[PDB]
Amino acid sequence: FIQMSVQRIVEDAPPIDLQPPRYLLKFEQIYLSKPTHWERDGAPSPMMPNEARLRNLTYSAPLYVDITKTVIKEGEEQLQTQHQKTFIGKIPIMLRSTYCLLNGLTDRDLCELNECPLDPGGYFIINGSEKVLIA
DNA sequence: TGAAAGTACTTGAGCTTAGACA
RNA sequence: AAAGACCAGGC
DNA sequence: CTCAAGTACTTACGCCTGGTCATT
Repeated sequence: FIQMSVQRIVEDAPPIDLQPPRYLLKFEQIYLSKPTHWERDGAPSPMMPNEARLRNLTYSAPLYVDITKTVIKEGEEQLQTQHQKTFIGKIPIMLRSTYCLLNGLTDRDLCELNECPLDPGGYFIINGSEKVLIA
């Protein structure tokens, strides 16, 4: 879903056509970062899953896309403006997936994070509670 | 992705005739 | 906290 | 005007425990 489906969905959306000047919006490519928490002061910092549970936070990662804005002014010169890393929302991250902060960590690393090495993961942390999607 | 059934409504159809006596 | 929904579970 | 043949309502166990969530 993260690697393929999101990119396919954003690229398959029809471009925004507006109109007289014309405006075109195109979404180039998605970007996922590690799950980070934006505090009251706005300073980002990685969110560990245990901190998400205890503080009733949402273990999610921000989503950034590249947006190119094209204006047609009828003067034969269309000005295209590209925006990098445009934040459009946060996607909850399944625990121990590829994009989770627990990915690839050894038993000692997980213990240092107060996470059970035997915990299989595969569930989302929404508002502190642990949610599992059923097929 | 796959009730089931009973009841209260409508709506259409649609059918030889002749006058005298009777 | 109030009733609403949803979910899981016991017999 | 008046008979059979189509379209609408109306309902499907008994409790009991709890946890979560959005509105208020």
